[PDB]
Amino acid sequence: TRNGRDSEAKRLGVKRFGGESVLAGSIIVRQRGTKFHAGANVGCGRDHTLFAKADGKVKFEVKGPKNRKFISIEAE
Amino acid sequence: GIREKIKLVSSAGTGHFYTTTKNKRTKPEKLELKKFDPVVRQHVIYKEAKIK
Amino acid sequence: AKTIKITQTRSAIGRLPKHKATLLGLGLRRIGHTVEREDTPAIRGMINAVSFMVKVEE
RNA sequence: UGCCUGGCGGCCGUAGCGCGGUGGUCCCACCUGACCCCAUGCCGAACUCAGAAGUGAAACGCCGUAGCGCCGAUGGUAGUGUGGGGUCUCCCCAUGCGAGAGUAGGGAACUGCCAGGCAU
RNA sequence: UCCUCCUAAAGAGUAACGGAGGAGCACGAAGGUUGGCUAAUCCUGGUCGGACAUCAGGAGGUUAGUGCAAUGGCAUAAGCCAGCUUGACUGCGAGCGUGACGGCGCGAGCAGGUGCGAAAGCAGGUCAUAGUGAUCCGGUGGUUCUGAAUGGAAGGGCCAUCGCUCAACGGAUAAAAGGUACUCCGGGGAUAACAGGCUGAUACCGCCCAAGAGUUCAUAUCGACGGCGGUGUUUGGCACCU
RNA sequence: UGUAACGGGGCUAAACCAUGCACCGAAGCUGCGGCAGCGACGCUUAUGCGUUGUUGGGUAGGGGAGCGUUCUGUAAGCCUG
RNA sequence: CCGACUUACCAACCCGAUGCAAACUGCGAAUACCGGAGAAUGUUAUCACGGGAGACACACGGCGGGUGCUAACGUCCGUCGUGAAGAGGGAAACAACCCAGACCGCCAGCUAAGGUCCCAAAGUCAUGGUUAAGUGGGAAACGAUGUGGGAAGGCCCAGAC
RNA sequence: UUUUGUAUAAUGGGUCAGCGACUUAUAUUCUGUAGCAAGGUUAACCGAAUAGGGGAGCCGAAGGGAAACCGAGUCUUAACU
Repeated sequence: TRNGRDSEAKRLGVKRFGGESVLAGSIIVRQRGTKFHAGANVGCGRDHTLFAKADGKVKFEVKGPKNRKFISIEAE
Repeated sequence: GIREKIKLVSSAGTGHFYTTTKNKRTKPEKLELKKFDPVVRQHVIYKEAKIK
Repeated sequence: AKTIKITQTRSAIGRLPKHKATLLGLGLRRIGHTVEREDTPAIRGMINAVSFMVKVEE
């Protein structure tokens, strides 16, 4: 046959969920596209990884006219 | 892999050099760029040279 | 303090890990063992979680 | 404090289309002219400047309208965690959660700050 | 060896000689910044012009495009066009992700200097994920770091970098194909051939419906298109016994 | 190869369905007595002793404590014609 | 050149109705997973470091599947239970199924799964039904005035079968 | 004994008695115990001698860096919040 190949898993997914206290610089989700968009206090890395810029609790919300999922770091 | 690698030697007289690749068949002219030279701590002109 | 009596009625040999952990949380150790616990929602949920194998009298 | 207009939001279709009507004192838009500021891989169409003769025609705003899009119960169905059972490819019982689709229905947005014009 | 989807049971991970496809590159602009723009497809009209070139208007709303496979993204466009340029910088890095480890990946911010923009700012390569090779040995450049009595030097170190389809891709060596019925040893029923076991695709023997062959008439005897079993019975499947 | 598709004998219930009350049934649970491990607690600890919970199936394996055998010191001692 | 009509022919796009998808999603659970707070229970059961390992052949059963014939006591994963490494009672016998975890002794008691006519311990127990096949005590498509219960329907003392 | 699993119709043993398998030397790490303690300890050898002498050496109380070198700090870097 010609179907024996496959690639190693990339271990994506949400790494820190909502209402979790995190330190600055910690990865929140590893994604391929921009499935979740960066909100307040969250930056977008080279491979679309959303990372916290300040210490606080993770906040998920749906915003915008396109109903996009935003991740922000609530103040703490 | 027709793209072969070269080195950019600094014009500041120091032995420092960057390294990169180029397609020598479609771009025969030499490469010249301004890059940071950490020995003199200034951005100087680097010129393409033979990788050897 | 409005306590209730819980009595284990069946064995814990083939039960789930979560079920065994629930039984340990209730403090039951063997068949027929009776303990007395406070009547709170947490204790009520643990009883409802393993209701097939425990009997609560009030 | 009432109406209308402009700018920035909250919210992201109960907020969007379509049909009919309506608006120029102010605002906004089309409009007039282009040596100059600036611009067209050609073109003052766009972008830009200097202005107010004309019109709300287009666009845009407001009002009305259920032809759509959209939201949407209650009840039932499917699925399922735990324990048990059968005729065991698949189901049933006790208990907990409970859709999607569809039905009655809802629906022509609501709201905050500032400025201008018209009345009190 | 590496990448994408499913298998994968709604966090991560997850196997088979499972189902499908790709990579061993490319780019001095196809990278960075500032400013601007919106496709695919179809209808109508128009000289050569045609189903399809370029032009004008309309419908449509991303079904298009991304240097390439697939998936996830993308209108503030990551897609397309133009001006200026090298942040495809040097030393670092709070804190995480993924690995048994070697390692791989994301990262605000600090110091020096740079590009675009009036500026807020953005820029440590490319929309992201494949585009790859540890160590030893050796080559080139820089640096008194070291230098076997001393001063040099050779050699070695450090920094930058080169040479392996080492493709059996964590690479036994710089270097390697066959025969044994002339054989031989240590083991395994962990594993095949015989026979036994489970199952019955295949084999054999029945049964359900009845278009038709039988001059007419399905069922005297056969019976197409299809369906349901029995036996263990041929060739098998598995590797449970030796 | 022989009944050989209730384990058998046999059963018109001694089968099946629904309801109810008994009883049998294990090294499960309870009673009585005994041994040992680990934690609370107190004694005046002989550094382990009352009470008190609770534990005690077990291969590869890990930990702890012992019995017995030959020889050396104790030992020209002690037992034995 | 334009064309002419209709022909048991096929047929794009759009509209209405109806299905299918692991590699389809304008919807969408239960579970599972991460984090915070609280009470009770558990011999710290949790984590870090150091000394010593063994193991890297797994098996079956339930649930979710790939592959095979929706074959196999087949094979490969996830998760739980048991065996491995686990005795006792039941399923005749029967590592893996059901009930249940053996420190030791007793000629004591209560129950679980499973049973209560005899082997063989316990109901020839009570009330109301069904079966006539030894069905119970092995199986399908299909065939049949077997038989018990329930709600309707068509013909009928203008006479039903 | 080996196994997922053996009464297994898988291996081994006819039986009895005797013998038969984690030892020894030298280094290294960890645990317990004894001595001394910022110190501990000697090896060959001398010695009539398991005493005593012998401190040659080793480990420790300081590390960072490849190194010169610096030092409770050091390395990177022109320099580090």
